[PDB]
Amino acid sequence: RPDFCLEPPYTGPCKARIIRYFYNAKAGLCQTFVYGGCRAKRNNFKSAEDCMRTCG
Amino acid sequence: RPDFCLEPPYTGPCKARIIRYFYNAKAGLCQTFVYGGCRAKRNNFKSAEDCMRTCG
Amino acid sequence: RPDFCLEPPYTGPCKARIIRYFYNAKAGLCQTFVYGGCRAKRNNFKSAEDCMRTCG
Amino acid sequence: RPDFCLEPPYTGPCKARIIRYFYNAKAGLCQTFVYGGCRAKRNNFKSAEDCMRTCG
Amino acid sequence: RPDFCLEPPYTGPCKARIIRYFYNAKAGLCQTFVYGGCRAKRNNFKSAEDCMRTCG
Amino acid sequence: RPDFCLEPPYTGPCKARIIRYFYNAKAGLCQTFVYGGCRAKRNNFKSAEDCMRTCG
Amino acid sequence: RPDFCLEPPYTGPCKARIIRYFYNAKAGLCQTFVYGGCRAKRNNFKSAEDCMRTCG
Amino acid sequence: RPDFCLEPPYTGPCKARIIRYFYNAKAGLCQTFVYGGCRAKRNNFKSAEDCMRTCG
Amino acid sequence: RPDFCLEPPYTGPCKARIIRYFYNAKAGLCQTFVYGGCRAKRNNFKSAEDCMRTCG
Amino acid sequence: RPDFCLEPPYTGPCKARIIRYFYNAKAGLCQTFVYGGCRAKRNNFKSAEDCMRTCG
Repeated sequence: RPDFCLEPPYTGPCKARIIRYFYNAKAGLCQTFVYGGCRAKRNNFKSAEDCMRTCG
Repeated sequence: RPDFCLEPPYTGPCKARIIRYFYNAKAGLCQTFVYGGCRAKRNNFKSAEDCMRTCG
Repeated sequence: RPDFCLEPPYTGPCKARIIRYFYNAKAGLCQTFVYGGCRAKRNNFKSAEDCMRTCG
Repeated sequence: RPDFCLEPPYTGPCKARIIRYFYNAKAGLCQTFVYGGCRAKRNNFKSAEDCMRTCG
Repeated sequence: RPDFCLEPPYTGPCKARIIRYFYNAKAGLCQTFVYGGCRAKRNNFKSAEDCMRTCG
Repeated sequence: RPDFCLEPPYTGPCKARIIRYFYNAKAGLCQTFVYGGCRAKRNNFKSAEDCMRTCG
Repeated sequence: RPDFCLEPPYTGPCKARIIRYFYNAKAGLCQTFVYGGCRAKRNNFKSAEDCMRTCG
Repeated sequence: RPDFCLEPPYTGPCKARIIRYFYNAKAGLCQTFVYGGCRAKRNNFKSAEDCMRTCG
Repeated sequence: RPDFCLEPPYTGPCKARIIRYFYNAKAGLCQTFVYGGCRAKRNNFKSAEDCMRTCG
Repeated sequence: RPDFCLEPPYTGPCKARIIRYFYNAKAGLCQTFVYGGCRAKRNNFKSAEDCMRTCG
């Protein structure tokens, strides 16, 4: 499992309010958080599928 | 019909304005509510189809 | 966890070749399968999010 | 509810494999069916929410 | 065309600003409006094809 | 309305099967047809909204 | 091309902020503008494809 | 406009039948074609806005 | 690669909050940025694939 | 850069023609391949954005 999947989700400094998915290491599944629209870190997925499959 | 299908919709603490679907037991079908983007409860569906079939 | 999440995925008799998601009880996560487009059973989700959240 | 809501789903002659939604009076909910692309009848919805709200 | 197709469009008390279609009986065509995310009335269509097929 | 709104729908030579909208001068509204993927003619719209707005 | 392809883009009175396309008669192509959600005018397309096809 | 915008559209050896846009240098506008799913050449756009902004 | 690929992202003046993609020469890949809705500059892509293929 | 980012794309045994993204290490960016719809390996991304960030 990529180390980056253990990083807290990261909204960044931008205005948008968009759903993205991140791996919650502790709950052990992908959840939703709000993403500003810029300067994404790696635990950030457009698609929940991609999320589970990358950090499952 | 899972228990969670009877809990009221939960916006959550986040500040997004994301349309979602919850099963309305009183009414007997899925309806739209506004989801804040994080900390979702289980009566929350990105897809209306998924909502009617899971809670139908 | 809804009992229906333990049912094998079910393509049905229709022509379409569409991705949908089902809960693989054994692997313990949601995966892709092909859905014919009609006569869905309950372990079938338009959205991977909805899938995890309903059968996680 | 409207009366076209009582018609059976019509795939029509054309060759596309597009998921659409029809009200199924019997089961009392909107379901998926394959629409062929041309010559649709009235019990036929692009959006499941439209179907639940119109024929629900 | 069903009676509700004559109801004026209804935004609702919710906080989203999402595009929906309504049948405008005067002009005799479907048009856009802003729906606020919840408590939609029946003359409210996510898809335009559904609006004109159901009300036009 | 533009004179192109009257010409029949042109599926074209290509092999794809994509739902597109066209103005049905006779029936007075926009209906679906199957576009092939190339050599489109002008009575051909990706969006049903656009079709009614332009040819309605 | 239709005479409506020349009129300026009409954002309108409504509160939404939706990206739409319009024909820029001057620059000779379709550009983006922000539509408000209601009282659209005809130089307004949901699909960029439609815009170039109609006004190009 | 970059040179590749002049390359004719390329379907590829793959088996899908997906709509894409290419700049057609003769006509001087972007148009549709069928891409087969793999080994796209650069004059191949998922979005039309991107095609005309990049090649038009 | 084209030279507009070297420009910095431009949000422009308008108020929408739409994720778009720009090539970031420094990091050597396309990234997200917020586009405002009007007056886009050329290093601006609706689709990430378009961005990677055009400026990759 | 996870190991899986270097495995070749895998269509799988299913018969869908679903566009997806894999990271091409040889080329140094994500490209499209055709995914059969089941039994996906990890170098499979519904979203190009997710692909470039996970394997970039």
